[PDB]
Amino acid sequence: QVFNFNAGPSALPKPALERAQKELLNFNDTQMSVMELSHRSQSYEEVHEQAQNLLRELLQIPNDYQILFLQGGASLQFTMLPMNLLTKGTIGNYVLTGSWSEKALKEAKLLGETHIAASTKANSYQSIPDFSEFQLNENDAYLHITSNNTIYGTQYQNFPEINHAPLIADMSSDILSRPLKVNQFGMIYAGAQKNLGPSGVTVVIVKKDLLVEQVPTMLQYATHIKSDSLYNTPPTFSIYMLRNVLDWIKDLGGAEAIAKQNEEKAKIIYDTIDESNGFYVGHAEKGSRSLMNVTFNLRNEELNQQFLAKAKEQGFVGLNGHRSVGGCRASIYNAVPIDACIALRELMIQFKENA
Amino acid sequence: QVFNFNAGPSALPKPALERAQKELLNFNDTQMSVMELSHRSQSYEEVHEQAQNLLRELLQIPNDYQILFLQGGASLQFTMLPMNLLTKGTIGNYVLTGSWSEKALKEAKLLGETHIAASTKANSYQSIPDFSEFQLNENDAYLHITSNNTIYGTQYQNFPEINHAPLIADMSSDILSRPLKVNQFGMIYAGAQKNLGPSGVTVVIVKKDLLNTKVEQVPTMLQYATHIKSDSLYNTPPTFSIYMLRNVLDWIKDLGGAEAIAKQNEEKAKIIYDTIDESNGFYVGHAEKGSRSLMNVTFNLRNEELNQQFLAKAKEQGFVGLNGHRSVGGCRASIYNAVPIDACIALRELMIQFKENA
Ligand SMILES: *Cc1c(COP(=O)(O)O)cnc(C)c1O
Ligand SMILES: *Cc1c(COP(=O)(O)O)cnc(C)c1O
Ligand SMILES: [Cl-]
Ligand SMILES: [Cl-]
Ligand SMILES: [Cl-]
Ligand SMILES: [Cl-]
Ligand SMILES: [Mg+2]
Ligand SMILES: [Mg+2]
Ligand SMILES: [Mg+2]
Ligand SMILES: [Mg+2]
Ligand SMILES: [Mg+2]
Repeated sequence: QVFNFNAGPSALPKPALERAQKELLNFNDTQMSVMELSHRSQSYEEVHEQAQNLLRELLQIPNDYQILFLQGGASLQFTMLPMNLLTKGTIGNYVLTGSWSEKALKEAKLLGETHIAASTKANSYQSIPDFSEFQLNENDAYLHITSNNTIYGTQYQNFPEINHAPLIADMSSDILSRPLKVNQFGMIYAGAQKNLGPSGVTVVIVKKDLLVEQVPTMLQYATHIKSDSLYNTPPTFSIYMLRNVLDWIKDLGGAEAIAKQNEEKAKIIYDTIDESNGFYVGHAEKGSRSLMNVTFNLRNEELNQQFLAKAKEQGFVGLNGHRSVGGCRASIYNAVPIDACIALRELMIQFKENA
Repeated sequence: QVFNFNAGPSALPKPALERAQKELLNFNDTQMSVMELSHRSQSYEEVHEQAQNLLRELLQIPNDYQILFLQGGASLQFTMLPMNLLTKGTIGNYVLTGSWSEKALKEAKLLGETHIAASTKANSYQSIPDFSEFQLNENDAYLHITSNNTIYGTQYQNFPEINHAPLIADMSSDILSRPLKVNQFGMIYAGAQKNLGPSGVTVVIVKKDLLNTKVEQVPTMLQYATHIKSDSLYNTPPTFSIYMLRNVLDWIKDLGGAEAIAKQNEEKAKIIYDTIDESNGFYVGHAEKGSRSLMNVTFNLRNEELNQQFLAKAKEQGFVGLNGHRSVGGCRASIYNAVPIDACIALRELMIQFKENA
């Protein structure tokens, strides 16, 4: 028995992997792997387009947005965004809700004026700040948020109505885990390796008209928009796998259906914490609790380590919290099945009963 | 019948793919795919390290060089190289031997002073210029070359001895197709998808002391130092692509390494160039003979109607990828390491029959 709670890269749907295995040597009767196709072939172009189409359908992405498939991870987006939009006399305004927010802010500071609209850093990122607290500037280039704060286990329940500058979100750890109103954003980005696919491709959803002389060709959004993410060779297998994952989400009923599964998964772990009479304590304020990364600790470090060691012995993978914060983190992205969360509960109850 | 002459991504050695298929769901007894593992797991770390160690052994990479695995393609390297080394007061000096050379130069121009050391552009890139032609500057930041000019079908036979600045090479389409004296270079880069397997990873072989220092003003992800210090694990790497690279490198080693693959590549290139040369001008190769690539064989028939008819027949007969690059037309047989010799035999037979029946 293995239970895959890895935080990134992460569990993928079994049907998507089984499909990939079956046709790894002979894709679509071509007698070649999808990995052996030219990216300028109709065979590959169909897959590329179908990944975009499924994202568009599943997230209900309006026609005035384009869907980009880029290399470099979300971390490259931390610099590519200000490189394109943080122009002279404008401000890259950030809401800090965890360490990933901080890493994005850091890259903008190298390129122009920045600002902190709001922050829960002083309280160790236990919550999402009230939107009424945001400090906005007329010359903001954008307002950047982190929808799901992967290390801290907090998540935006809803998104602010921002009209003075585009809203930009790092959705790496919760994209397509629930329906979204894409019209609230100027740009959304996410490495694929938590909810959408394997590592090596980054999805960027951008309002077309939003997006640069002096910027290197590969680092302009415009390059990729105009070329439909085929300016240079894309990560063809990663985009194929993304397509397979998106087919799986569609087959189960789409974003509302996966949201219901993810809410049940999270409920199992949070009820276990809440009913534990303080033996397990979550990091996040209840009102900010993530459905994607559940962070918690036991009453002392010795017990934390004992629990994590027992989990590892019993086949659980990935539960150690991020190094920077310690404790435990159960990552329960889309393809983590409910039975793994049940198994984690049962382990948690047995461990407490035998403590 | 399928014959895969795709130019990028391209044929993989079947055992690398069969290995990946077999263990796609349960890698190293973990009951997870390599695609589902942490990059900090022992199972992945072993793959990441073995890929480096296989490249090191196969190319005889000295210990003062590091192997980086980066995202972004060779195209991102066209900007990352000048961003890190083209400093104020210095020149990015380029040898133009094809379109990919031009694309690299274009990115440097956005960032600093550039120069053209030598060029065969005026003659449509039929050859590699003689090294005696190279115009060097005392303030060169580097001299950049393209070892195999993938669109034009020409290739360096050997490499210049440069002492005034580091020699940098885009080796995307011929890396590890033959032995290489890595110590001639300050940096070598290659998208993996021509001769080393997967798209989505770029191999960068760097002389550590040339590039391990922070570069003021350059974004974290775009500094070589970031990736050198973190062993290409600064952010999440393209784990499946690096895994597949490992599998391809295991295959190259198994077949006898760089020396053995060179022998194989020379043989299968000769099959196609002999067909051209014995065709009494029915097929005309683009490259001058002294510069002919072992990796991309470029040619035309006597007019565009015949080119179209040949390519249409090829496709009907199961050949994939023979259309020349859009920018130049004609035909291009890409014959990277993993293209089997019997595909080259089949192409010869197609070419002879088409000639005879024309
Ligand atoms: C996973 C993660 C990242 C880092 O992504 P890379 O692809 O490794 O650069 C960035 N932001 C958030 C919120 C993450 O969860
Ligand atoms: C394939 C190729 C490139 C482009 O590589 P990408 O990974 O698509 O950016 C650059 N240089 C040469 C010589 C090539 O053959
Ligand atoms: Cl975080
Ligand atoms: Cl994280
Ligand atoms: Cl070229
Ligand atoms: Cl090419
Ligand atoms: Mg918290
Ligand atoms: Mg379906
Ligand atoms: Mg209850
Ligand atoms: Mg071996
Ligand atoms: Mg055969």
